[PDB]
Amino acid sequence: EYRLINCNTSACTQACPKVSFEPIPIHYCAPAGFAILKCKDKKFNGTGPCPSV
Amino acid sequence: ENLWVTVYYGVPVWKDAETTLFCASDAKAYETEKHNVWATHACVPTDPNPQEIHLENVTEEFNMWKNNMVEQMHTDIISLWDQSLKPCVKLTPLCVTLQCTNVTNNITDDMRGELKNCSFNMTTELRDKKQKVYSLFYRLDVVQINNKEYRLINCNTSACTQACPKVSFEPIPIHYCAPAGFAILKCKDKKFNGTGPCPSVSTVQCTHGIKPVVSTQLLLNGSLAEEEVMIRSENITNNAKNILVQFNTPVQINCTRPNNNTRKSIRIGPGQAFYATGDIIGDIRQAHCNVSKATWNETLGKVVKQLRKHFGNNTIIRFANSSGGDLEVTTHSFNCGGEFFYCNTSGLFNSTWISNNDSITLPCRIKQIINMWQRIGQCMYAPPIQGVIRCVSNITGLILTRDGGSTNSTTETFRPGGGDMRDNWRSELYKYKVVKIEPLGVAPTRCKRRV
Amino acid sequence: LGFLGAAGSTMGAASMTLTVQARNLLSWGIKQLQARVLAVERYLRDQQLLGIWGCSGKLICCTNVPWNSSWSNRNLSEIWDNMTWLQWDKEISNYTQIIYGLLEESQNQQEKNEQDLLALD
Amino acid sequence: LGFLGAAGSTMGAASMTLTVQARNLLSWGIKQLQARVLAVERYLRDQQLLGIWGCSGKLICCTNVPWNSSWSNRNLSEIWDNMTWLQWDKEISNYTQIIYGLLEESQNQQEKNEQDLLALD
Amino acid sequence: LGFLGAAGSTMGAASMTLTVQARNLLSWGIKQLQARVLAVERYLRDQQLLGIWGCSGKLICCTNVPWNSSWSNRNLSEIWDNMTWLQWDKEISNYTQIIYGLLEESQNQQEKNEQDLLALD
Amino acid sequence: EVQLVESGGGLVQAGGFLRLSCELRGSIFNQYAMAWFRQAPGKEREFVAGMGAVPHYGEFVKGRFTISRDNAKSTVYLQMSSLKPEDTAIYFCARSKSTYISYNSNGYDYWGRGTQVTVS
Amino acid sequence: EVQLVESGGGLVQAGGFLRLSCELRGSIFNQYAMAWFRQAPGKEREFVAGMGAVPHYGEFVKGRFTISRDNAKSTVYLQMSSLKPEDTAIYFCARSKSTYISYNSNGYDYWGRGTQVTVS
Ligand SMILES: *[C@@H]1O[C@H](CO)[C@@H](O[C@@H]2O[C@H](CO)[C@@H](O[C@@H]3O[C@H](CO)[C@@H](O)[C@H](O[C@H]4O[C@H](CO)[C@@H](O)[C@H](O)[C@@H]4O)[C@@H]3O)[C@H](O)[C@H]2NC(C)=O)[C@H](O)[C@H]1NC(C)=O
Ligand SMILES: *[C@@H]1O[C@H](CO)[C@@H](O[C@@H]2O[C@H](CO)[C@@H](O[C@@H]3O[C@H](CO[C@H]4O[C@H](CO)[C@@H](O)[C@H](O)[C@@H]4O)[C@@H](O)[C@H](O)[C@@H]3O)[C@H](O)[C@H]2NC(C)=O)[C@H](O)[C@H]1NC(C)=O
Ligand SMILES: *[C@@H]1O[C@H](CO)[C@@H](O[C@@H]2O[C@H](CO)[C@@H](O[C@@H]3O[C@H](CO[C@H]4O[C@H](CO)[C@@H](O)[C@H](O)[C@@H]4O)[C@@H](O)[C@H](O)[C@@H]3O)[C@H](O)[C@H]2NC(C)=O)[C@H](O)[C@H]1NC(C)=O
Ligand SMILES: *[C@@H]1O[C@H](CO)[C@@H](O[C@@H]2O[C@H](CO)[C@@H](O[C@@H]3O[C@H](CO)[C@@H](O)[C@H](O)[C@@H]3O)[C@H](O)[C@H]2NC(C)=O)[C@H](O)[C@H]1NC(C)=O
Ligand SMILES: *[C@@H]1O[C@H](CO)[C@@H](O[C@@H]2O[C@H](CO)[C@@H](O[C@@H]3O[C@H](CO)[C@@H](O)[C@H](O)[C@@H]3O)[C@H](O)[C@H]2NC(C)=O)[C@H](O)[C@H]1NC(C)=O
Ligand SMILES: *[C@@H]1O[C@H](CO)[C@@H](O[C@@H]2O[C@H](CO)[C@@H](O[C@@H]3O[C@H](CO)[C@@H](O)[C@H](O)[C@@H]3O)[C@H](O)[C@H]2NC(C)=O)[C@H](O)[C@H]1NC(C)=O
Ligand SMILES: *[C@@H]1O[C@H](CO)[C@@H](O[C@@H]2O[C@H](CO)[C@@H](O)[C@H](O)[C@H]2NC(C)=O)[C@H](O)[C@H]1NC(C)=O
Ligand SMILES: *[C@@H]1O[C@H](CO)[C@@H](O[C@@H]2O[C@H](CO)[C@@H](O)[C@H](O)[C@H]2NC(C)=O)[C@H](O)[C@H]1NC(C)=O
Ligand SMILES: *[C@@H]1O[C@H](CO)[C@@H](O[C@@H]2O[C@H](CO)[C@@H](O)[C@H](O)[C@H]2NC(C)=O)[C@H](O)[C@H]1NC(C)=O
Ligand SMILES: *[C@@H]1O[C@H](CO)[C@@H](O[C@@H]2O[C@H](CO)[C@@H](O)[C@H](O)[C@H]2NC(C)=O)[C@H](O)[C@H]1NC(C)=O
Ligand SMILES: *[C@@H]1O[C@H](CO)[C@@H](O[C@@H]2O[C@H](CO)[C@@H](O)[C@H](O)[C@H]2NC(C)=O)[C@H](O)[C@H]1NC(C)=O
Ligand SMILES: *[C@@H]1O[C@H](CO)[C@@H](O)[C@H](O)[C@H]1NC(C)=O
Ligand SMILES: *[C@@H]1O[C@H](CO)[C@@H](O)[C@H](O)[C@H]1NC(C)=O
Ligand SMILES: *[C@@H]1O[C@H](CO)[C@@H](O)[C@H](O)[C@H]1NC(C)=O
Ligand SMILES: *[C@@H]1O[C@H](CO)[C@@H](O)[C@H](O)[C@H]1NC(C)=O
Ligand SMILES: *[C@@H]1O[C@H](CO)[C@@H](O)[C@H](O)[C@H]1NC(C)=O
Ligand SMILES: *[C@@H]1O[C@H](CO)[C@@H](O)[C@H](O)[C@H]1NC(C)=O
Ligand SMILES: *[C@@H]1O[C@H](CO)[C@@H](O)[C@H](O)[C@H]1NC(C)=O
Ligand SMILES: *[C@@H]1O[C@H](CO)[C@@H](O)[C@H](O)[C@H]1NC(C)=O
Ligand SMILES: *[C@@H]1O[C@H](CO)[C@@H](O)[C@H](O)[C@H]1NC(C)=O
Ligand SMILES: *[C@@H]1O[C@H](CO)[C@@H](O)[C@H](O)[C@H]1NC(C)=O
Ligand SMILES: *[C@@H]1O[C@H](CO)[C@@H](O)[C@H](O)[C@H]1NC(C)=O
Ligand SMILES: *[C@@H]1O[C@H](CO)[C@@H](O)[C@H](O)[C@H]1NC(C)=O
Ligand SMILES: *[C@@H]1O[C@H](CO)[C@@H](O)[C@H](O)[C@H]1NC(C)=O
Ligand SMILES: *[C@@H]1O[C@H](CO)[C@@H](O)[C@H](O)[C@H]1NC(C)=O
Ligand SMILES: *[C@@H]1O[C@H](CO)[C@@H](O)[C@H](O)[C@H]1NC(C)=O
Repeated sequence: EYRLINCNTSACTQACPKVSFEPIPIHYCAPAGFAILKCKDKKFNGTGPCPSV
Repeated sequence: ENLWVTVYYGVPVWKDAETTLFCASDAKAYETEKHNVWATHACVPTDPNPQEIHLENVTEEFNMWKNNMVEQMHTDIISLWDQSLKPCVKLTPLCVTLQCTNVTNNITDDMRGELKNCSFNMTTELRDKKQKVYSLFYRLDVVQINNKEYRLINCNTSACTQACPKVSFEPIPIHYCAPAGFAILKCKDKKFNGTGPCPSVSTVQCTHGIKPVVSTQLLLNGSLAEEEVMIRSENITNNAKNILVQFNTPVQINCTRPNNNTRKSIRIGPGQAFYATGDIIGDIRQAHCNVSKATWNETLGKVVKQLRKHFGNNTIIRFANSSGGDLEVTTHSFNCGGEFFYCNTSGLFNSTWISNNDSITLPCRIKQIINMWQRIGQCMYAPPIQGVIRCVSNITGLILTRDGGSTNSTTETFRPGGGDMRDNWRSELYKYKVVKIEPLGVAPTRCKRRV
Repeated sequence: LGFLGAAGSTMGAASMTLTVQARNLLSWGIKQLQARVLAVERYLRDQQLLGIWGCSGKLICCTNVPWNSSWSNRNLSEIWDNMTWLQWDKEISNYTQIIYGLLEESQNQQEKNEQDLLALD
Repeated sequence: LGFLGAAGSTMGAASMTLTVQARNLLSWGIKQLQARVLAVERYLRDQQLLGIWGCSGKLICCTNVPWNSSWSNRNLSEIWDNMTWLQWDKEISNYTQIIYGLLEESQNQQEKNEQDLLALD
Repeated sequence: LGFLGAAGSTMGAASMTLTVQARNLLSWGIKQLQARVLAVERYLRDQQLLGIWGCSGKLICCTNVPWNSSWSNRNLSEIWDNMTWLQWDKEISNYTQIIYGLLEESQNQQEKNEQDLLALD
Repeated sequence: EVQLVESGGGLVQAGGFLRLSCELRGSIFNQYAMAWFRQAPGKEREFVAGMGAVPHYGEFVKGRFTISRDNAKSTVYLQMSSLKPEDTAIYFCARSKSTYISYNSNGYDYWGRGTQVTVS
Repeated sequence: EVQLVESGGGLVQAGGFLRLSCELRGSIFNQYAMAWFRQAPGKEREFVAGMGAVPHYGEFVKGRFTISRDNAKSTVYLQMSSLKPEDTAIYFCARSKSTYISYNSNGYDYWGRGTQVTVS
């Protein structure tokens, strides 16, 4: 005598067959008046000055 | 003598108008995560000590009874409560026939048919199985159908959603600020009777701390008047218009629910939790309120004296208890710690005045479900609160409705009545009016635009 | 000395502080957004109405169109010393939307006379 | 005598009234708000394009950059008497986005020559 | 030669092309609308701050208010040939929101001096 | 503008049947409670019936009548029945200040023209 | 700012009962998982209990304890029962980097002051 594991914490909706989960690339752009920089140093360890920005 | 015309931009002049205002809430409580009604998580943070700057040689006239902010504020509250109940759970599955009987755990003689012990079948987390659970319901939430077979009073008119435990019903101050291009005036005359020119008018970008309370009569936690308890009205000659009495020194009222209620959780469905009263611990005692005997009698003394200025001096002013009608207008209903009260007030407005220590105790009744004043149809369910609920409050004003007696028989009887929910806010928005700044004036001078 | 800090003083003296009443003009989430668009949109209307006349952002724009004694019939020095702006507006509130039309004609006509004057060279 | 009330008339006569076609340029709830923001935003684009040139709100901005006969090769008086603006636009519709670049250069260069001219004093 | 294409160059040479950094300044669905309203709103603020000063859209607005040696204490030719704008901003970043007040006073005071000068005629 | 209209009424034989109605056009219907008042000749007004969120009746109704409000048409009906001769009077229609009903006449701010009803 | 509080604890008789609590104030409550760590004297920290989307317990809990999180008050409780004297230690409260629980102490970035619990 079994029950779904989630039927005593919270019910939840089926995933619609129409939609898909595959990764679609999403570029990001700034609005008018703003600008997005981009570092280019090969030896960039996440923090610190980036010369060729 | 020849002079020409010029146009001055940014000239200070205003016209009466109306618009849509927005949030202004204190940022101190932002860290305290509370997605409650009258939200602070989605609002413009207020400003410390707004630019309240005095004005001189200015005369402006106000009018509460045709003000627009009070009207717009109402729709703000109505539109908010509906939005705050969408995530909550409905009570459609609970509309089931109940088997109820009296509860007698050496109950006090004050109340006998007040608490009913009901038991009903309900669906557990699994749709196939069912469970027999029981709870206690107040006598005002069950009706007989045909013996012992009761149903919720509001299961044949319209189902309503439970009040989410996450949200809170306590009043949070809400400041009102005009948008760019507008300005909010503010009267400051102590002897301001609601209508007429206000000499010392001053401007401010944001109103002071306004905490809209939900009460019918004896509005609580209002802004005290500075001096000279004032009677504000629209057409005092006409008796169909309410009279908003606001007095300076507040009388403290203590309201308690000595019953030691305990909360019990029942699973309606998967993730659908319904709370209900469990077993009452200890003796059962009626919920009541107390107001100081000495101060209250003095407070009515000020009101009576300040009222004779409109109805002469040789007038026998005598108060009378509530009119009679809907349960929410006979008594006075005020929220206290998430539970709605209904307190009999016949013990206060009972006296007569001629032109020549102790504490008043009054009973109260409690309803778990209430017919929301926001709309006629949708009700709301108030979950029980554990322990003992006690809250003190400031009674700052009164809402007296005159009795339309004959011209003779100079005994003018005043009765209290809440009725409109707008009046509770009109007692606090009586100082501000919204105006529209119109630059680009015209004046004559002497020039000649060189070609 | 602040926002509308001299609305009740002499109109001539009130002219000293004019940027304060102009600088702070354009400075339940949906309700906020609709106000911001209205606020900025209202400002553009005033600026454009000045633009079509012989000035853009001078903040003191004195046109050459003649004045009418009938409109005010008040002495020039008698109004610029004692009577405030708020009272001034009511006096000419009725006589509005007719000066604006005159200003446009006096500007468009003047502009063309300036255009061909620069062309005869 | 109204909004685009002389679109089909002579282009020289079209200049008789230019403010009417410009004054009324900026004057389901969501789409209305989106339209309003687009309408005001479009007006700013037009104004800014004039700002970078040698004028702000003149409404008749005559620049000193030379004209090209190849663009139109039509007599000056022959076009300002008969041809309508709508027909005129199509003739130079192809030759667009190249005059605008020239105007910017002729203004920035002129502005700098004026800046140092006031500095040699 | 593009948007912020000369940020790291000499500030004097940075003035060669200033329109590119200004022209490209005004050009989930709710997010887009909010950004557009903010974008247009910011541009209006900047233009207004120039409007109250002695200029509207000149793009080179040289005011007559005196300069302070204490604020910079750098030679005029020493900073306009080598040092970049970004470095320049930080040097006088602290001394900001004070010059702006001075500019307004130097303009409003001058505005009336021009108004009454045209009236004595 | 706030205004109200009424139904026919008219003479009805004693112990007969009759229906009254009142339509609220100006203001919102789900934000106010309507009630009926009767004014017999040589007498003051008094409460008869009214529907807010829960029905109410006067002392002399004794359950004979029946009141219900139709949200669709924004109207309030009155299933009058068993009309005794003493019930003849002009039956007004009024709108309360808010969603609560008060037996005092001063609790309403928009009255109707008045429907004449007679019993013989 | 992210900060946490703790319940009392205190002395408990052997084989007694006790309840702990920890309220998460700063960050959102429905986006992180909380867990309890104990540090006996002269020993390193180790996992005790934690509630993300499914409960977890240490090897020595043996079902004695019970952990549940109240979404309303944004707190996590711990219904300890039958506390042996070996369980005396300081019980910390920590918040995980995300909605998953890791037995290593390095899976949490916001610890608590520590609650003293002793059994005699
Ligand atoms: C008029 O103003 C007065 C002054 O504030 C106001 O009285 C307040 O009533 C509330 C009722 O909830 C009090 O708040 C409660 O105080 C008790 C005291 O023990 C606390 O235990 C409560 O905490 C529990 O409930 C909270 C409800 O949200 C939970 O969030 C919390 O986690 C606890 O479970 C609660 O804080 C408040 O203290 C008084 N104010 C005082 C004493 O100064 C009165 O209610 C106002 N009038 C009206 C009509 O509301
Ligand atoms: C479809 O069938 C319907 C049911 O028979 C028809 O309704 C009939 O309509 C006529 C005229 O409209 C009525 O004749 C009047 O009757 C009243 C007495 O009725 C009173 O009681 C009813 C009960 O609700 C109430 O609604 C009325 O307002 C009255 O208070 C007389 O006073 C009039 O003088 C007139 O004779 C019929 O009574 C009514 N039928 C019924 C059963 O009530 C309808 O007309 C049919 N459709 C068509 C197109 O013919
Ligand atoms: C309404 O009835 C409630 C139920 O009886 C009352 O709750 C009582 O509250 C007092 C003081 O707050 C408690 O006395 C304390 O008891 C603890 C031991 O309890 C331990 O276990 C419980 C089980 O959940 C736990 O919640 C506690 O935190 C403790 O871990 C002692 O250690 C204290 O020293 C103190 O004696 C009662 O135990 C408690 N009742 C019950 C049955 O637990 C409540 O006070 C009543 N309301 C009013 C207004 O009187
Ligand atoms: C409301 O009525 C129901 C049934 O009429 C009550 O249910 C049961 O009530 C008894 C006491 O009244 C609870 O205690 C029981 O006492 C017997 C006595 O021998 C004992 O043998 C049982 O083991 C139990 O302790 C009983 O728990 C309760 N039933 C359930 C399922 O809880 C109910 O108590 C009444 N409500 C109140 C507030 O009294
Ligand atoms: C939803 O249920 C309530 C509760 O029954 C309904 O109100 C009640 O309706 C009944 C008959 O429909 C009324 O009964 C009558 O009572 C009077 C005494 O007041 C009696 O003299 C009559 O002979 C008759 O028995 C009852 O009074 C009334 N109110 C209550 C509190 O029960 C309501 O009508 C229902 N909803 C709808 C839309 O019908
Ligand atoms: C929703 O259902 C799950 C599944 O039953 C609940 O978790 C389970 O809860 C039971 C008792 O409530 C646990 O039983 C205990 O298991 C331990 C061994 O781990 C044993 O030593 C104890 O004597 C006792 O039998 C069970 O372990 C636990 N987990 C599983 C996978 O079954 C869960 O509590 C339910 N949700 C709610 C809100 O109650
Ligand atoms: C509120 O005060 C104003 C003026 O301060 C009163 O206005 C006048 O009141 C008198 C009677 O007291 C009337 O005869 C006048 O016609 C009123 N004039 C105006 C312009 O209103 C007003 O009556 C006072 N209202 C109340 C309710 O006391
Ligand atoms: C309100 O006042 C009443 C008195 O009329 C209080 O009732 C008494 O309270 C004391 C408190 O210790 C009890 O000892 C008495 O038994 C109570 N009854 C009587 C008849 O004195 C009541 O407690 C007060 N409540 C509040 C909240 O102030
Ligand atoms: C309502 O409760 C408050 C506080 O619980 C009472 O105020 C206290 O009254 C006592 C009377 O002996 C004073 O000694 C205290 O100093 C008061 N404290 C405060 C904070 O006010 C108040 O008296 C109660 N109301 C009534 C009518 O008894
Ligand atoms: C509110 O309380 C008062 C008394 O404090 C109640 O007055 C009662 O009125 C009835 C009506 O005739 C009398 O028979 C009772 O004798 C009165 N009470 C007392 C103690 O004498 C009043 O009824 C209460 N309010 C409600 C709605 O019941
Ligand atoms: C309302 O006021 C009247 C007085 O105008 C009170 O009448 C007294 O009531 C007490 C208590 O029942 C009696 O002992 C007195 O004899 C009554 N007075 C007279 C002259 O007979 C009445 O009690 C008040 N209402 C309440 C609820 O207390
Ligand atoms: C108000 O007017 C009086 C005289 O009309 C004047 O002395 C006073 O300065 C004025 N108020 C202010 C703030 O200047
Ligand atoms: C229960 O209480 C009612 C009053 O509410 C009373 O009439 C009745 O006699 C009591 N007893 C029973 C068994 O219903
Ligand atoms: C619950 O269902 C059972 C099934 O027979 C029934 O006997 C019982 O009366 C039901 N409960 C109630 C409160 O009616
Ligand atoms: C007040 O009501 C009376 C009632 O007839 C009326 O005569 C009077 O004009 C009203 N006054 C005002 C100011 O509305
Ligand atoms: C009275 O009822 C309470 C309710 O639980 C109970 O605790 C108490 O023991 C009872 N006392 C008597 C004498 O029945
Ligand atoms: C109220 O006070 C007045 C005088 O201030 C006194 O005459 C009257 O008797 C008092 N009433 C009560 C009920 O104490
Ligand atoms: C009424 O009394 C007040 C003050 O007590 C007084 O100013 C006024 O003249 C009196 N009027 C009459 C008609 O007695
Ligand atoms: C007011 O007092 C009268 C006096 O008989 C009483 O009949 C009525 O029920 C009282 N009203 C309330 C709401 O208690
Ligand atoms: C009641 O009024 C007093 C006097 O101003 C004030 O000190 C107190 O805080 C008020 N009570 C509240 C706000 O609950
Ligand atoms: C002045 O006004 C009068 C009537 O208002 C009008 O006839 C006259 O043409 C106007 N003159 C000028 C110069 O505006
Ligand atoms: C404006 O003037 C017209 C006629 O000159 C007159 O009828 C009207 O009442 C006036 N209105 C105001 C507000 O002065
Ligand atoms: C005119 O246009 C021709 C070709 O379109 C081009 O070669 C020439 O440089 C242009 N001259 C000017 C002054 O624009
Ligand atoms: C524009 O000119 C180009 C070449 O000069 C030609 O290919 C194109 O068809 C023209 N388009 C129009 C619309 O005149
Ligand atoms: C220059 O700066 C100094 C100090 O920062 C100040 O005292 C002085 O008034 C300033 N002078 C001018 C002309 O800005
Ligand atoms: C700005 O100057 C003040 C005082 O001159 C100093 O306290 C502060 O640290 C300075 N800040 C920067 C960023 O230079």
